[PDB]
Amino acid sequence: METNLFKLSLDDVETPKGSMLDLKISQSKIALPKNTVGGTILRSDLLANFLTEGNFRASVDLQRTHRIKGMIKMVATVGIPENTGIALACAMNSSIRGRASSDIYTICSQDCELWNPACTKAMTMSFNPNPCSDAWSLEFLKRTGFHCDIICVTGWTATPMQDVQVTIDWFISSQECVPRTYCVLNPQNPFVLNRWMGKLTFPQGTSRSVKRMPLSIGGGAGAKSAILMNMPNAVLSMWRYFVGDLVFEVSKMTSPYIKCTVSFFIAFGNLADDTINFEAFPHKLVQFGEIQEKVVLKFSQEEFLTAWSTQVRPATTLLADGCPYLYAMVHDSSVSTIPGDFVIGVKLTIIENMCAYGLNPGISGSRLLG
Amino acid sequence: METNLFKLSLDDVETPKGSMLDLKISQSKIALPKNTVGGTILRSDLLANFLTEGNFRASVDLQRTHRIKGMIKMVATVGIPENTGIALACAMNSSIRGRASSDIYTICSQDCELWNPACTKAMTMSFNPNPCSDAWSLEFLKRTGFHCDIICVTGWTATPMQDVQVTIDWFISSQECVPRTYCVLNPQNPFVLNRWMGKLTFPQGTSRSVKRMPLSIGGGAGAKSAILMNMPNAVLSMWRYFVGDLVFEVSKMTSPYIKCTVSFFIAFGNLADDTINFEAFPHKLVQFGEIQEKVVLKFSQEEFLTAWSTQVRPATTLLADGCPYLYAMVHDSSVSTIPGDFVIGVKLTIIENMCAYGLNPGISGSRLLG
Amino acid sequence: MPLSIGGGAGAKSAILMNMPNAVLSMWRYFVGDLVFEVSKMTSPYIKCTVSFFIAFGNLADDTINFEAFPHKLVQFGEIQEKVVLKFSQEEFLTAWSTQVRPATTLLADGCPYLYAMVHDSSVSTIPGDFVIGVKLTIIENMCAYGLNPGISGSRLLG
Amino acid sequence: SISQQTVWNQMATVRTPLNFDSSKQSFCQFSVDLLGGGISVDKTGDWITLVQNSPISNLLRVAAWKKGCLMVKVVMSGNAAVKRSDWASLVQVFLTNSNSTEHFDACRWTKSEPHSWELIFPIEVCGPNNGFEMWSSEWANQTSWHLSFLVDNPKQSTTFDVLLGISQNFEIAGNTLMPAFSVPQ
Amino acid sequence: SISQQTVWNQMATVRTPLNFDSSKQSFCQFSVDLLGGGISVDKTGDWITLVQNSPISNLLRVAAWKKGCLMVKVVMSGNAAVKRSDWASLVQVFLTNSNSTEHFDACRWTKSEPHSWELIFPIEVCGPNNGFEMWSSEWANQTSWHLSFLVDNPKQSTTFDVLLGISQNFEIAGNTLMPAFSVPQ
RNA sequence: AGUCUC
RNA sequence: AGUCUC
Repeated sequence: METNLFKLSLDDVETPKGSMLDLKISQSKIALPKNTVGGTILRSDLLANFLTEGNFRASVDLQRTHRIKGMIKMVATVGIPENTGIALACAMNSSIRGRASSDIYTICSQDCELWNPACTKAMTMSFNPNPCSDAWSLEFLKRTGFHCDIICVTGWTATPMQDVQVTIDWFISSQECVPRTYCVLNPQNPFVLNRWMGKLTFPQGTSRSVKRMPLSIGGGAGAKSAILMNMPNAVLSMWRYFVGDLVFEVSKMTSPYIKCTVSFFIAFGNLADDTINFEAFPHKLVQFGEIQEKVVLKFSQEEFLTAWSTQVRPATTLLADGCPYLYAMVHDSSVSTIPGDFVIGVKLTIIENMCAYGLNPGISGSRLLG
Repeated sequence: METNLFKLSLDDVETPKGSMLDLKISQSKIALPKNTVGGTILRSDLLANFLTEGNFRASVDLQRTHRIKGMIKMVATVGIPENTGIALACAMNSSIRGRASSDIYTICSQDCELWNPACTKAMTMSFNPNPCSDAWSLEFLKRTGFHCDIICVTGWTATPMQDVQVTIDWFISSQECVPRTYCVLNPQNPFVLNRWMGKLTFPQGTSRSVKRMPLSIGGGAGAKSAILMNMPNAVLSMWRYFVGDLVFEVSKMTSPYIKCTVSFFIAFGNLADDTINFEAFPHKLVQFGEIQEKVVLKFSQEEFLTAWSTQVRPATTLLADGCPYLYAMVHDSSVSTIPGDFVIGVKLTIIENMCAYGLNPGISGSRLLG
Repeated sequence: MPLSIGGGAGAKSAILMNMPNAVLSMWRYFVGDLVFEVSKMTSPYIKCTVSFFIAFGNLADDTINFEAFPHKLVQFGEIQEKVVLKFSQEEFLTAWSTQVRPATTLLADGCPYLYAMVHDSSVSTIPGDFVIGVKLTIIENMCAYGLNPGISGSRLLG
Repeated sequence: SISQQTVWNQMATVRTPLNFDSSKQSFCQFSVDLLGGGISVDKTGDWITLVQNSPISNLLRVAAWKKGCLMVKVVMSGNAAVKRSDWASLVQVFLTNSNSTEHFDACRWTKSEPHSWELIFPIEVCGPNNGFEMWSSEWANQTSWHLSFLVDNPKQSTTFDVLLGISQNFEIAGNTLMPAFSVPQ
Repeated sequence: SISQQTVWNQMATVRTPLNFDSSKQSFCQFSVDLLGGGISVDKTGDWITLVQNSPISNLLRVAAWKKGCLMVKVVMSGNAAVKRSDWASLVQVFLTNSNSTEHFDACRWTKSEPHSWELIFPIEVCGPNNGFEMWSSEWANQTSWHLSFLVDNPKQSTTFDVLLGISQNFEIAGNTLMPAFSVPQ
């Protein structure tokens, strides 16, 4: 008749498991005012605080399990009509110190997603909060300072009738965590850089609007008498010269109603904007479909004869810069029936088959991004 | 890039599943004062209210799942030394109306467990809250009035130093629910009766203390100008005559320190207490080990020549009663070094190979139990 | 009971020390399957169900769902006096400090603790507290990182 | 495997307070937090400290989890005007994983060479995560590596430069959000 | 195999007596018992000695049987007020397995650098048990390792810090019951 | 790479 | 029967 308490399975150390409904841990509702402008921080908080809103099916498991092996998965949701647009970014970083920067450049190197609700009305992202290993836990998230920033990279192209709200559902994923570490003097292939190259704006009209993005990407991003910096960009700055197959991810951060054909190519800083045969160089023409917002450009390393400086003195002129540039210009014209510039964001995602030479003593400061 | 919300597994209708830790839904702490007396109600409430204390791993599943197929399992816990004792009962009933009775007789017919913490320090019980089917739910429990009574059947044999507390852990079991219905004019075999026969007390000394329990168990249990009644006893009362293999469950509701050898046998009401050869009838001698508290007696139907009345006129005398009785008397003596009577509780559990004749018009009232 | 067991046991303006504990104090961080041996040091007549689990220092005593963490319930038979608890290293996400500054508060302690509490009640018919002794016997599949410069002093044991 | 000979990175430059008043006390103290990137000083006068935004200096401040070896070089450039025969100064160097006074020292040195001297030694980062350590995290009560100096007669032993060299096995993971690093001049 | 670069443990700090009277005698002496954990001093004045309760210091005092190598580092931090040209002090260091005057020296050094100097050397424990040795046990007339100093002009060569580093092969066995170690401040 | 989509 | 125990 007596139950043997010891035989009871009360000390089950297993990780959470089940359907998405069963693994839902929290839900956050981020406010998006109709007058939001871009650069605006929608919400910047400890990740532990986002994962702790609401008592869903796996909420007490999240709080009472010492090791979780599944990744954290979030499903963001919000739709807006095609005659408007806005670019939101949801970024994850291991820690934070002081009044850290919230610039898209500083925040997007670890695990970050940038989307345009006019094109993507439901967005999913999964990540490992502990890059050194294959498991995490809520205590670890709290005492470690794991951070989450949801910012608006580009404001509304046309303001909505009323205020908007983005809803984020948080889940423990079925996919296991996998580490991502950087051996400084021994980069892997591909080298995950995730460096923001700038926000390019092409105003409506027949103008060429030549854009020049330097590939001497070491030393961080320039700021007013300061430099912004993220970890992967910091490691690339340790090397003196580099080369590789560069992969860029181009995003349409403006309404589907503003059309424009952009032309990308590699060339040197000293060419005049009106160089007639820019398009005699190997180039690629980009046009976005109504609902398409992301395009991936890949520049083979045969567009580069030699490795170039990782860092160049910030005051160096377009005429004296001996390192290649990624050019972007309007092929035809930027046209629309509603007001607004055509705006795209460029992010250097990974460098494949990279090759680096020497160690860098360092140069003080760095040029401002777009 | 766009996630398809429809493909997400957010509408999983499956029943809760997992380890005991994962299926824990609540925890109740019942207070047991050192001066408790027996007949005392420790806690009488809606089951839904017991299952809703505390936010454990399956607590929000309990509240957000429309059909649960596992039984409800509870693990009660509390230990007391051998030189004391108390008998607790935890009873479950489908519903309640008004200021219902809390007598051990009225409450123990559905799913009820009676234990003595001096013998059993951890007790488990599993049950189906919905006897008509194989699933239940929290809403069903609330709107249906499913009830739970935790009473003290016998007070402390020796009072503890301080107040006590019984802790009950509630879980959703892995065992599936199974129905238990009664077809009134077509009993199953065995017939589950669960009728309390009385609480027998044998005071210390060399006295025989003959106890007579009538087997004409129809019509409920007597009360002051009233009758107590439970469903299974109510169905047996529909029949006029009956017979069967009777199975009794005898519990030691007093401290392990009060020893006594009880003798059980079947005989008629008219025998004098001092009948020398009571033990010339087929009988069984019961003695409990220190830590033993339950014994099961089974009286074959060959101890009965004929079926007997299901109900007898309450005022009928021992001399005029023509139906058999279950006798219980002291074989040797009730002895101890601490004060207190030796007390046992008898419960007619099931009737096997029963055989009933005719329908009963009914007799008004009924005799008082022990 | 803090698991940052390096540095000996505290005493009045002093530390007590034994050899094996002294060697574990040489390392900076550690983890492992911990094995505890629990002894009933009081009369068989004082009954009590104790509940053991791993959690952090900052939880309030009245946290209702302490038992939503993986735990183990201990009850002793009359004549039983020893029980062995084994905490798998999957109750630990990471290695923790071998030694923590003695004045560190429950709120600021980032290392795990071995909790023990009454599941039901401590009852008896004779006077006396229910008393148990806990001894960390062996550490299996241990894993240690770095060398420890040392921290002065240490917290008092129970 | 990227590598190049003799290329360290500048990390900090601490200049002793010009208005140090010998009469109040004879020594002064400052401490450099090697992994967190900060410099701490006395209230003994107006210190002139500086953390260079070199590649290694920027990397350490922004790398959330660290692991592996780093090489440290300290160069003391003193007061050339003091005649060698009048040199009466010495500096005590300490390596501790914390600024708390309750942590013992991992290592200790005392340098007193006239006019100038240098000190080179390696340090290694070992943490609880997976051998990885997060700067002073409360998590497993993690720590850092601090290089503290007690300068006796700050008017002779006046300047200190700290350079760092990264090793082939240094490995990091994760990013720490930091405010903009201020560029001088 | 646990290991980390540049992490020693503090073992002792001996400060020369402030009231040393040059006129009585010119030098003073103290001795550190490396394996037993004690410090011995002169009656030459009021010495300020201290044995830190660091991990290695606690281990050695409590490990009954020892075997293997240990690394020793001595750092002398002197009187910075003396001009380098007036330095007139030297200290003789001796390694003996016993304090008895009848035991010859295992090694000997003499350091006289102005203001400060350091000395690093390994010692190894070899015993009769199974290569294991018990501190000064009468058993096979076992012994220890003592580091003795003869400080000439205690007012210049004033302070001594002794640090110890444990090696990969250091191995111990058994426990020695010791009274509580006193925590300072 | 990862994430995502399919 | 069930529940429980094993």
